[PDB]
Amino acid sequence: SLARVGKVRGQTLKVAKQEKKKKRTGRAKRRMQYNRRFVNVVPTFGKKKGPNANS
Amino acid sequence: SRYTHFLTQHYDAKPQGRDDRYCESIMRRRGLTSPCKDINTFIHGNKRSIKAICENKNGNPHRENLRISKSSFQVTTCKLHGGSPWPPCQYRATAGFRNVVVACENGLPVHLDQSIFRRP
Amino acid sequence: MRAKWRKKRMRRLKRKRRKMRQRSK
Amino acid sequence: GKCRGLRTARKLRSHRRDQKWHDKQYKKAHLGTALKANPFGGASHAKGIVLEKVGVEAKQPNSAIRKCVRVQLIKNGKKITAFVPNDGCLNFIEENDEVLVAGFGRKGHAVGDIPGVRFKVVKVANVSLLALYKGKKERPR
Amino acid sequence: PVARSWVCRKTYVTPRRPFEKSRLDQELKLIGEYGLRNKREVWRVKFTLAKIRKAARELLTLDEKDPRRLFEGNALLRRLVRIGVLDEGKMKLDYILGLKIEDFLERRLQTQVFKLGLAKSIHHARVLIRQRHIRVRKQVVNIPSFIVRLDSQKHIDFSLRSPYGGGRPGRVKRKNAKKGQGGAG
RNA sequence: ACGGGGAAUCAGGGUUCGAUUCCGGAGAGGGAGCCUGAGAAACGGCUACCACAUCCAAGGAAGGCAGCAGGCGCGCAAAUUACCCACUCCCGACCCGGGGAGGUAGUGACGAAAAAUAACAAUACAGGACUCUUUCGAGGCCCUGUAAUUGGAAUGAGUCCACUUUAAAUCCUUUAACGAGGAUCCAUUGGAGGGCAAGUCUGGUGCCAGCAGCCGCGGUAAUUCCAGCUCCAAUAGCGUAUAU
RNA sequence: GAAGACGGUCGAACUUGACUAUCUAGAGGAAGUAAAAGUCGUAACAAGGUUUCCGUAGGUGAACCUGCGGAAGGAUCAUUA
RNA sequence: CACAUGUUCC
Repeated sequence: SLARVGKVRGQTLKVAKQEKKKKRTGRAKRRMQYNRRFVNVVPTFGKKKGPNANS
Repeated sequence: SRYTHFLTQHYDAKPQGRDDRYCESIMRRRGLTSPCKDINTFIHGNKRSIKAICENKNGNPHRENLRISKSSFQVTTCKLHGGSPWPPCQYRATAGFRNVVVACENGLPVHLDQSIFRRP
Repeated sequence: MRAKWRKKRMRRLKRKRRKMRQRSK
Repeated sequence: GKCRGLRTARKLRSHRRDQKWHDKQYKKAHLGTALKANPFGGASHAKGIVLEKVGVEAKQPNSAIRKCVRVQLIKNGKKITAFVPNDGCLNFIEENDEVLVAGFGRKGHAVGDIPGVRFKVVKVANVSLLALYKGKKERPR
Repeated sequence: PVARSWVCRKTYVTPRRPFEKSRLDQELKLIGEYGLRNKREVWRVKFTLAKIRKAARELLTLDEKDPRRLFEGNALLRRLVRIGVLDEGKMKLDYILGLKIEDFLERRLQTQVFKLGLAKSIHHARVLIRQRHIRVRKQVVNIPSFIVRLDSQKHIDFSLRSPYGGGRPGRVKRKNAKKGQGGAG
């Protein structure tokens, strides 16, 4: 059967992409990245947290 | 389409096993366990005698459009037990030698209602 | 399957593919 | 090498010319018979007319109905089973419409889940199937 | 037959492994400390280091006293000392191998604006290059990748036409003044 | 399969490419034959046959863009029927005439070089070196970071003149005027199970739709589908196909 | 000194015939591979229930069987004056 | 002396 085409894409409930502050492009994108990779980290014993990690 | 649907949901040539496992294995080989269907029956034998049920060759008439088999065959009634209609589906078997009550259309069985005994 | 009769079936079928061909030529 | 004479450069050239034929990846490109069975003929893409939308079933327990397309080539006249790439894009492609079919990426081999197909559609009627799935470009009716 | 160049050379080389952690960190330490704009100019400076190091390596394979090694060796060491990369006290062809990637990174003009102390930040230093606010030897340079030589080090200063130098005050002060007297009557 | 110089890739060795601006060969629908001239088997020169094809008063006559453009066709695949001999040079009886050779613009994410999409300070806050204090805390002689918090300071996209540029222009560079606080003048493209940098997020989906190069995921609590949030790599580029 | 003719030569092309290259229709026969989990029966894997295998012949629904000669990749590297 | 076969989402 080819009647079940696009089954999920129609029935996946919409979520309006909410407005959020745009990230600073260019070299400043690397200026902010370099900050939270070297200069703000504290020595914390325990396993290293992933950049998106949440449980 | 309706005829082969009967031969999938109600027919199996040689029933290898006859036990509770065999009811639990024939029912996911056909696609009948998604979701697990409550009870189902499967006939054994040759098809020409199953085809003989639509007329008075080996068939007597029974309520609107249904027909009893004159001579009996072997059947297997598998009952799903367990309050979850989602897999893993747990069935219990029943062997026997019973008649069939099929509702055939255009000469071809499509729906088997009951498997009865002859007369008490 | 043995590698011996799989050679034999490939010899009786081979003699057929010639014998059906020679009469046509 | 095995023969290490001072003037055996001919024998050393013929072998890497002869035994080079026993290389499978070499013999495919240095013999045009593979280019004969190639429906494209050495091209990156090809255009054709769709005539039907096939459903080809999977093989392994990753079993599902893959939505494919039987395309008829409009430069050589062959008939090819393409594949509608994205999810639920079979409604975008219409019947008897020109399509840009391409290789799948494995270059002449059935690619895992889908049997006997090497070909996917990238465009329809000069419109990409990425833009249709993203909705940035629609079919003008 | 049309008279034009058709000569192209790519100034950078992308690395072989694109997704390893070790190389990812080192270049991040080089962007943030030196105010770079992408990872490309990291390998671009790493490419011109691979040109000079290879040109130094093959000179060692030529034996000593060879005029070609004597000329092209001394020709190469002539330019390395004139741009503030190698000191006079280490003028020899063996030292080019020990020359590292951060060594050219001092001689970017952008670092020299944060070295001479006329920029609040190394990242503020690039904007003084971008806004045509600094000049070198009475020549303004709108490009941070200018490789300053050892000689013009004392000639780095503000441009002649600059509010932060000896030039006209900018647009923000000319806008904060028009309401500074237009609001006072 | 036009050859060669050469191009792409590479430790070393090679493998592949070279229709494509330089030299040389070969040919102007297909073959054949010739005139003239120092030099041609010439085709923006003729004479046949063959194919295609134009106008007619039907008797005839004429054609050769694998030249610059341009049109159809073929296609996966490729620009304007533009300006000018000023530069480059060539030709002639020649300072002058001529040259779609050539030069100049136009289309142009083939491709290459450079390079924007912000900068600072104060405060509220997390935090690091010092002394007091067995801790709490503290000032900060010294910082690091964040926070539609506030504050001015500085620019170029662009509007825009003038010169300049040039044969005449255009653009680049120069100069005046304006020109950003969410500098809303708003950067995407691919991924987030492993290979491979990057959530056991949330809901929908339930071996379905689909994903994924490979291994593999989906059968109702999906780390792999679909959405949003977050995150990762590269950054005006990136994915995909195919060639090597 | 033209038209033209005679001869000679180069010689396109056309009719016909032979040779060769490529691609393609074909009743029908015969394989291959794949999709299912169909029918028949166990050949192989344990001495796989007659040890397996190789060449060669003949036969049999199907695997396969049997003859003859090998081989160990065998269940013996050995069994005695 | 005979003794064939297999159902598998996990």
